[PDB]
Amino acid sequence: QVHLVQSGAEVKKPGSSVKVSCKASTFSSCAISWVRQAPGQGLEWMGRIIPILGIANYAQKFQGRVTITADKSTSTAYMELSSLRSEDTAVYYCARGWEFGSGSYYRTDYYYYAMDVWGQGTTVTVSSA
Amino acid sequence: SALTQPASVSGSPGQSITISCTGTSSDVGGYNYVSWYQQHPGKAPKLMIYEVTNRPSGVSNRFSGSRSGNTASLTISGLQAEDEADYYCSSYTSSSLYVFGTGTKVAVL
Amino acid sequence: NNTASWFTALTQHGKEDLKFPRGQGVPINTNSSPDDQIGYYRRATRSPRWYFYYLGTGPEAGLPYGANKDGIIWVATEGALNTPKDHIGTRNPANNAAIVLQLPQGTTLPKGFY
Repeated sequence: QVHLVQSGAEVKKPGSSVKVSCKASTFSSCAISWVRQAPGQGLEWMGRIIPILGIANYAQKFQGRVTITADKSTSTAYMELSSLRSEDTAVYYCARGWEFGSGSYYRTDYYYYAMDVWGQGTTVTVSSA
Repeated sequence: SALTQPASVSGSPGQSITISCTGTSSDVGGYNYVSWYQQHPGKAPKLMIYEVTNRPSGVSNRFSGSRSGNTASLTISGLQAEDEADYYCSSYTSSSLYVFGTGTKVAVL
Repeated sequence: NNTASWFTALTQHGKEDLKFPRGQGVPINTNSSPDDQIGYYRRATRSPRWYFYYLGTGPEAGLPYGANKDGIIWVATEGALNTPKDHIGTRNPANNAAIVLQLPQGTTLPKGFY
């Protein structure tokens, strides 16, 4: 079984940035996504990355201040969120998935465009006091 | 786009109920990549349904998925107290992205 | 009338709509490499009939694998590369005859089909 570990909890101030990691205990053609959930609110998908290709797709609501990057050699992926503000207080998740797109098929029964594994969950809080 | 979900869901335990997840022509009714996830309060999301109907191994047949038009429906059968968690739907988009639902919290009487 | 399906019709004598679990439902072709064995089924416009066309060919050549449209159901074999199947194309009845439906060994047999 493949599980995901992340960077520990963070407490940043508005205007600064944050760089969380997502390590997997297969980093080939893997759709790595980051999801958000405001307290008492719903889930909100943010981004995708294929490591060996490097192409990252972002949700248009987040397109401009979030950046997803991959380190295929170390089997680790980073996420860089800048311009932090009060409304961005939420729990941040990472997850590993698979997408078919323009590659070859495998009876591995990969679950395409659904993230089958999830990390433990990183809590990012931004304050003033 | 936007994915409309029922805010809250509940029923007498042991029974079954259908939970909706609605979108537009190009996110749910255009592609066959609707997903469903469970998220316990305080725990990370967990998978039960990856394709519209397909169920991953290690998940009981009490979970099964279906889709009609642009409104997919999750059908939990024989609901137990061990299922108390959040339930979210997700789907692929023509914009080559993922979109989640507004959220459906559960409660067992 | 210059374009047609490489395979014969699948007449639906029953009331139940056609369905296939994952993997099964792909006619086999010895000329086709394992990568090429990927396509869709289209319900015959005007009992209903179903024709199999390879991915990127036929009346729905512009649809990517996995699209939702009434009358279109998708099938694929293991190890099938996601490419336009232009090197197979479609069948010209003037230059080639229809091929009998070549179902795989010991596959599903829904109601009405013998």
